[PDB]
Amino acid sequence: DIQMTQTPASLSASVGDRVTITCRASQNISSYLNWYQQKPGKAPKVLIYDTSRLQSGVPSRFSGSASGTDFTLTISSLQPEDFATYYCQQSCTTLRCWTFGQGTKLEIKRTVAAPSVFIFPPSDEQLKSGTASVVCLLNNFYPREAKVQWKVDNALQSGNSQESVTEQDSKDSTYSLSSTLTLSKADYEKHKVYACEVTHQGLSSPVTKSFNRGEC
Amino acid sequence: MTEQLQMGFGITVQYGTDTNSVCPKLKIASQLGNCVEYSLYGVS
Amino acid sequence: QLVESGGGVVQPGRSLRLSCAASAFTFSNYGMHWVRQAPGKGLEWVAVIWSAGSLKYYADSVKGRFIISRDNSKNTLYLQMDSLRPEDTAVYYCARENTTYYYETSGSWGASYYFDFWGQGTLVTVSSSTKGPSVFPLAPSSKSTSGGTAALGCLVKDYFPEPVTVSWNSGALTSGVHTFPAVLQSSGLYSLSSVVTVPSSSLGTQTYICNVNHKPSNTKVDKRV
Amino acid sequence: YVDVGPDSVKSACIEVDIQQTFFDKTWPRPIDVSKADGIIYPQGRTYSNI
Repeated sequence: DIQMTQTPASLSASVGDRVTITCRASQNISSYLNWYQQKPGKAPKVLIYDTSRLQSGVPSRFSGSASGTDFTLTISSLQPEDFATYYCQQSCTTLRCWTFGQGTKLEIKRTVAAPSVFIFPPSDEQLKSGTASVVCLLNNFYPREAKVQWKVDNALQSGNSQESVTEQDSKDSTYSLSSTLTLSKADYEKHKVYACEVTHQGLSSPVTKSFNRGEC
Repeated sequence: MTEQLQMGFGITVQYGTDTNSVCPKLKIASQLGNCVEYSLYGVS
Repeated sequence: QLVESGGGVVQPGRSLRLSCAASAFTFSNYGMHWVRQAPGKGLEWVAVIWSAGSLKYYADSVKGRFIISRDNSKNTLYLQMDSLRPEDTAVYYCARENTTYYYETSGSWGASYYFDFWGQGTLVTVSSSTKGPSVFPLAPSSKSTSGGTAALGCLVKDYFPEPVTVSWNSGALTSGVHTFPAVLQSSGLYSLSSVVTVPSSSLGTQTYICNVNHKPSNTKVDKRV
Repeated sequence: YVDVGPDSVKSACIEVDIQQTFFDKTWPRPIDVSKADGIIYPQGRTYSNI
């Protein structure tokens, strides 16, 4: 069969940085190999058509050179607006199937920022509906990666926790993580204490905060 | 169909072409006698 | 211009009709076709058809489930989708496909490519038992003591698929707005939270109410604290 | 059977531009029996001065 892999699933680079993105096909079946840059909410744009001639309307900073089966795209003077997911497609007239790019995310690199921990109690209307949700929020942390663990009475909760990450600000590369717990009415009463623990690269010391039922 | 295939054959003989000589598998014959009868391949 | 219409929430294992219409374009002159994209997966393909329409190309994921029929006079392309599955749910883009063909007698090449007017795309969602939205206001127990800047957020739960509108004080407060993409729940009902940074002095002196409207629900929600 | 040539490896046929007006020209060429234009010699028999 045909196997395609990208060396970095996600790549972090500073502004004005020189970086190389490489996508490797199983084999170079055809001369024409096209690289596509995709912006969310926008149609895909072809950076290069055959990796020998740059596509019209594409900046000179993007240059595509293929050595061996692997194909390398070189970019210079990177910009926060410039950063976008990158897909490489191998096109063959003989083969009906079309190669799909893995999609390498590009993000701004800057000094690490400590996370801020916030807690949201389940609403009284939510309790009436029958579900108790505890929200642990980490804010203003530069690394995309974050670890949040929810424990009730010091017992790990799995499946119940749901993680949502806000869109990063282009200038600050800010990331916010929300963890939500889904529990039954019987589960709610049995769990007297709800605790959320935040572990981060910035937080050399992992820290736990808790709260109990009925503060306000 | 019969156990042994039977084939209908149509045979056409053409004498129309001016210079074509399909002949069955096989000096006076030399042009030397200004003498009478001679049998050229095209006509005798 | 290629525009795709008829995209909508679709019940599983049901025929789904997608129409892509070219505007101010000659359908016969260029082969016009399609392509596909799903969240968490790379830009793949959907379906390519010749200008004649005799040639049929389909995505590897679907074993001929998609059916493509086009009429040059109609200037429209029709796609039929069957055996719909949650994994199948994706946004489909229809665009004409061109290639560069030339003989380099003296380094001679012609681009001959028309990827212009690429389809905007339409989203088809396979879902059942959709629930009406239940927005819940969230207030930290000690916002003033939490830190120099206090974050106040409102969570919408059990809202219908993707479309929704959330505003703070009818859009009056734009400070530190954070937008979270909805994540599918185990129940299958999407949920997202909108949080705005609030100064410590503002807390107590000013009360913030979330105004939320669901486009499918078409119901305004007030969330005072 | 026989193969005239190996199947072409070309990805696509070369682009062709069709312009009827440029090709069309006014060049009348009437075949002339007197000038024996386009006349086949009888294959059956050769002939002399007759």
